[PDB]
Amino acid sequence: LDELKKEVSMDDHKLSLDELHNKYGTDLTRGLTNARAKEILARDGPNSLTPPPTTPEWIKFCRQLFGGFSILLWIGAILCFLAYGIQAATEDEPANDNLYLGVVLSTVVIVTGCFSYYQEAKSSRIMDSFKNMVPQQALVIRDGEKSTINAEFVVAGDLVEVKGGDRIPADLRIISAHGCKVDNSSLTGESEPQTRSPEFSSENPLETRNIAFFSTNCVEGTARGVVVYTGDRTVMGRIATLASGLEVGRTPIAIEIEHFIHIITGVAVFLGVSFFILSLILGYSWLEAVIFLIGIIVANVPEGLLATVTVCLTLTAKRMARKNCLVKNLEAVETLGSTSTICSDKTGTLTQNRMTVAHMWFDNQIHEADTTENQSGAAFDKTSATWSALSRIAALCNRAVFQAGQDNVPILKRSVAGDASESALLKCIELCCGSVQGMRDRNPKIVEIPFNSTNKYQLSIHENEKSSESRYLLVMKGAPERILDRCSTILLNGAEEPLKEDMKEAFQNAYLELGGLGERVLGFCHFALPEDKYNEGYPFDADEPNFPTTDLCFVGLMAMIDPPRAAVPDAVGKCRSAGIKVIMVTGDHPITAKAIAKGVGIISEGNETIEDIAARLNIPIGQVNPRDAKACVVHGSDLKDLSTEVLDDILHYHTEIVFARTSPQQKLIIVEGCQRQGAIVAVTGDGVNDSPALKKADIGVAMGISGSDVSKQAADMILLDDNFASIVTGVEEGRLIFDNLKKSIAYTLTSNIPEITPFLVFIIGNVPLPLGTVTILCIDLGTDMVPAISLAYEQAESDIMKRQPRNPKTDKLVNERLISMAYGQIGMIQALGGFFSYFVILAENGFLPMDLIGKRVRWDDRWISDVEDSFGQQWTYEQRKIVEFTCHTSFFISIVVVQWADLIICKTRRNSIFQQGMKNKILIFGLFEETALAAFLSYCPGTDVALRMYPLKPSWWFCAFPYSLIIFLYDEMRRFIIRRSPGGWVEQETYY
Amino acid sequence: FLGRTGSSWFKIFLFYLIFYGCLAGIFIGTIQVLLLTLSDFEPKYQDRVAPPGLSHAPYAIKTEISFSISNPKSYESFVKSMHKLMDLYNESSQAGNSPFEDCSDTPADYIKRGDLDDSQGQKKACRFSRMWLKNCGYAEGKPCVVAKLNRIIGFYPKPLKNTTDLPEELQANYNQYVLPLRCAAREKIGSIEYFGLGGYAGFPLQYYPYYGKRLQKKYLQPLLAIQFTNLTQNMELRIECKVYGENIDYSEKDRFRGRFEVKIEVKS
Amino acid sequence: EGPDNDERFTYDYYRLRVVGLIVAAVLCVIGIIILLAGK
Ligand SMILES: *[C@@H]1O[C@H](CO)[C@@H](O[C@@H]2O[C@H](CO)[C@@H](O)[C@H](O)[C@H]2NC(C)=O)[C@H](O)[C@H]1NC(C)=O
Ligand SMILES: CC(C)CCC[C@@H](C)[C@H]1CC[C@H]2[C@@H]3CC=C4C[C@@H](O)CC[C@]4(C)[C@H]3CC[C@]12C
Ligand SMILES: *[C@@H]1O[C@H](CO)[C@@H](O)[C@H](O)[C@H]1NC(C)=O
Ligand SMILES: [K+]
Ligand SMILES: [K+]
Ligand SMILES: [K+]
Ligand SMILES: [Mg+2]
Repeated sequence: LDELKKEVSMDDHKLSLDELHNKYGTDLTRGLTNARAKEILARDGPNSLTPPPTTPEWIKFCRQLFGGFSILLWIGAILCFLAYGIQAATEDEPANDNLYLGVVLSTVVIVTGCFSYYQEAKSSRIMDSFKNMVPQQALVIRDGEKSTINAEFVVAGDLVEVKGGDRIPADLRIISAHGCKVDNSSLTGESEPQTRSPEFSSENPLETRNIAFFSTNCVEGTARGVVVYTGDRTVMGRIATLASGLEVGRTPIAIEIEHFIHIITGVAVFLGVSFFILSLILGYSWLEAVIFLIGIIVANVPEGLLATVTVCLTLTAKRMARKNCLVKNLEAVETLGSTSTICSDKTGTLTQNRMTVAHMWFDNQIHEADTTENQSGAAFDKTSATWSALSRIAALCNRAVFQAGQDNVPILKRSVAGDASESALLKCIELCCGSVQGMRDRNPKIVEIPFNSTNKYQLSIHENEKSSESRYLLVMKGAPERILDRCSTILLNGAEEPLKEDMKEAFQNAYLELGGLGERVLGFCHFALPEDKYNEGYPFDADEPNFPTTDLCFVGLMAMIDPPRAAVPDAVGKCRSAGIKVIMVTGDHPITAKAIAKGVGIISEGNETIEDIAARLNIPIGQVNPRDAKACVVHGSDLKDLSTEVLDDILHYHTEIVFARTSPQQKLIIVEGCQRQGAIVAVTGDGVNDSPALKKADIGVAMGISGSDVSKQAADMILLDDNFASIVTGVEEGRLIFDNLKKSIAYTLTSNIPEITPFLVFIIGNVPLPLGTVTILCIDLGTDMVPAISLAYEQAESDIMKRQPRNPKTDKLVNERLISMAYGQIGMIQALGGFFSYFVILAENGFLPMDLIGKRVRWDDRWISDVEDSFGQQWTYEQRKIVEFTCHTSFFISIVVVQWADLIICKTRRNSIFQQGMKNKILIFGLFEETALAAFLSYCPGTDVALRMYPLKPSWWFCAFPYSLIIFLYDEMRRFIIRRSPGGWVEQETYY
Repeated sequence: FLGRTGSSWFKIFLFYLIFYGCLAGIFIGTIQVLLLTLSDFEPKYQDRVAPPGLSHAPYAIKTEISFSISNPKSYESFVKSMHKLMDLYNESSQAGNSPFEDCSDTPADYIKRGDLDDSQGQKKACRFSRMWLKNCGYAEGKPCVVAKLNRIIGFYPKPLKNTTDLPEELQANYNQYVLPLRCAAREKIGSIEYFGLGGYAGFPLQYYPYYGKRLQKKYLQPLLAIQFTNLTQNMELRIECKVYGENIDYSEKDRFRGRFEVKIEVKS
Repeated sequence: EGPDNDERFTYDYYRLRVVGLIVAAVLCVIGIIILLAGK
């Protein structure tokens, strides 16, 4: 469906003005007819973007209600109601049992529904943001008159007029323009104004001057144009549909969740029907055979686990909110840790998006300015007399000003009225020479020639601040070679000297080096005009050169660039150390893209592209082995003619990739390419040109301050302070939570075995029921909850940023090793501890273990009110039941007691508790509150009715203690073996 | 295979064999020590049997004995369990001075046979003749329910003292040596007849205290026959047989705690 | 005692409940103290 949209666009900028009117039945001068326009409206449809059809909130909640655990818990709840129906018809039971348990279990489903629903969020208003970019109204020429109309009434063919300030209402062919410049950052991510004129100037419609696009705005001047495209059919309208339309798909974490649900659902139905048949073979009535099956359901399903996962995720998201990193979708907490490839935009993402002075050439010397926001580098020079002369031209020969009331904010962060280059210089001098306004006051400007297309320089004449002169100074700036052709002397260290070919070559050397660094270079020169030739009343004509513009004194060169964010280089290094591949994907030109790639460490030192080899070796590119080149820089124009199979090859064959001058669809393609190789990919961006890429990414991350509204709609995460270092933190947090979820799952699962085994031994042994169904929910929805959560606060056991990204095909959240440990080893020890306490309560009340085998027939029989114990005593029904429920209560408490050790052992997968320590305060809180809850449940009056929880005698609490200890030792000995021998036996068998 | 190789399937089996073996061994160890802390003659706790239950011979379908006089196979169910209990009180079973003893034919005081020790052989129980149970194939029309007080080691059932008022106001009040039993319904359409030891409507105190199965196998607890020769028919009659005493208490939940709930119907 | 051995069939479930609930509360307070050592 969207594959058409993934392709580059075809256009009609190539036609003549006249020819283009033919194509749309239109007038160049008079415009459309009110009748012809309205006709074309009903023909094509509105100049509007239609939001995609969404799955309503109803179906989204209900789709969770039938997911593995919920299904079994439905089978449970219904089978409770079935058993209650069978009772209500046959023997009139005054009991509430199966009714109330069926009510309880269906609530569990509903509440678990909310948790998984909360986790599976999709806050998407992509198409809304795009709709905000179409103006409310447009100015059209119709029947030879200009009128404002509802912009939706705009049709292909009519004459539209735009001016500085207004949004381009539809895709236009420029037929007429006067000083019109436009902001194409929507298409390119670059905001430097682009001229618009009627003349075709590139075969590429996205690069030619005679097209202006919807989703962009006119910055200055005036233009008239013919509407070529409307609504959905516009260039960016298509991007809108692409971005809004892309299928979200399942996250790594979600895939993991579903995976263990199958494993546990698997073992549940296995044992479920395995013991349903095993009962009827042993000759149990269909009245009973459901009650045991219900038990098995509740025994097998970890009722609180999915909710735990959600809360653990949430708590991790809160920590990140506290580091200015907002997470829109809970699952995106993890994905960053599973990331193997980052595709990153440059401008406004890796870079500050602000032309900043980078280097200066004066005194036959390259100096380097500090380009960082917070200015983290060092001073370069202050001392030289040349510097101050250069500094003066930079402040004086400059028309840029700071906007009113910025005094509060830092110099590099404040808004400037003026072009990027003049802003850069303004900020540069204001920084290292204080108030520029100061300098412009001390040296009042009398006449100036502003920068000309023709002149390629800008000059100014100023009253000299010196008392002893107070005379006229000429300052000028512009194209480095053009400034040079107007010089005779060079201000070296203070004193002027002749422009010898020696220094002229040294200039060219400095010029090519700076230009090579992808930086924009300007020349700077002044001339102290002779006193006797220029009166204090002398008149200067700007229009006709009233004064010499040759034989001036060259002072210096200055170079500038949109520099990296301070944290970016280190952040990239750190991502790479974690074995993440970092690709640049930008709409910017290749020279600039490449220079920043090197600057931030996308391209590491010494790595070369085929073109680098060819130039070094002075040989044709056809003659270079492409395998010799580990770095590549692909232009969008070239990418356009490559098949996906060829893109995959580019991806496979290079470690250091730069995709420059890419279109929005092209960024999506690169993302898809990476994904096709099986990699989990993150996108980082800030522009509307990032929206399809951010959408397709496994995790999209947007810039908070610099970011466009569109970009932040498409992302899963927002960096609210633009702190790129947060990506490193995010991957680290993502990694940590993945391990900690394993710990939490293991802990929650372990306690399943002591809930399963009593029901089996109930059948196989014909003994009294050791633990109730109600009792099981008191563990899973009660006591185990806070402990399971608290494992989310575990620190790393080792340097997680030192390991490779997980392989999502091999490294599962829940594997066989976890099941072997939780179900086969620890949980098994827990079952015995529970049983032991059961045998203790019964033996001490007179029923010795030997006499318990095959006693259930007589035990459960309501009408036998004289059951004989081992000592010969006789018990009523309710009497023995109170003992039995006391056994339930002590079994329950035994679980809590063995869950103490389990919590402590689940704390670490590798390290000792003696190594990791007990610095998790939430975990300790878990232990105390868990025990407080259990004690409360046992001893609070009325809980014997509501939950069948009876008071335990003090000695009863200590039954399981030796089992609790054995767990702690066993596991400590086992992990001792892991560490002592990384080889594999204990590792490949038990290492979660 | 499914998981691993042949070599690896063995190592996991050799593990889980040794592991579970050790676990079973430890579990067994803990049961041994538990048992070692317990007496052979007396359970550690007795507060859960505390006030004794009252149980009867007719096996109640749902605390109910409904049947037809004009039917043979309508009461043959209830006679089975009735015979089951009384079959145990046979005189051929009570043979010789070992281990049985002739005691007072009229209700007497407690008998202490020393302590809960093995310092003597089997403690000698009082004989009980089923012939003491006057009038009771059993009562084919208007039944003969047999009552029983639940055995508790070292329990001395103490009758209430005739200080103030009593339900069966002072009638045949053998104050010193009889634990009484009265059956009730207002709704008085029955005919109460009580058969026991020495003719009394109670349990004779000379069968107490019980010394336990280990120290008194073959011991016989006293019985009390109740016959309801009611001049009524074809309706549910809720009759509560209650025992009275200092050590005897009741519960709203435990409807067998020193009492009966019998739903007789002679639907003939 | 001899005939007056009623204590053998008695347990003070009332005190146990009082003590148990005291302990439950105290362990609950202790937990809050430890948890709130920094929020
Ligand atoms: C316990 O006592 C009853 C008394 O009725 C015994 O029943 C006897 O059974 C035989 C064979 O069926 C009859 O011929 C007799 O008429 C019954 N009564 C008597 C008084 O002998 C019953 O068999 C006894 N059971 C045991 C195990 O001793
Ligand atoms: C109540 C008692 C008698 C039932 C005991 C159940 C036993 C037999 C079960 C429960 C957990 C199970 C283990 C769980 C994990 C694995 C890893 C898997 O890759 C192969 C089988 C293996 C090694 C299982 C073998 C059998 C096992 C030990
Ligand atoms: C019980 O049987 C005896 C004869 O053995 C008889 O005298 C008496 O009437 C009977 N009692 C009742 C209540 O039927
Ligand atoms: K469970
Ligand atoms: K995404
Ligand atoms: K569990
Ligand atoms: Mg950008």
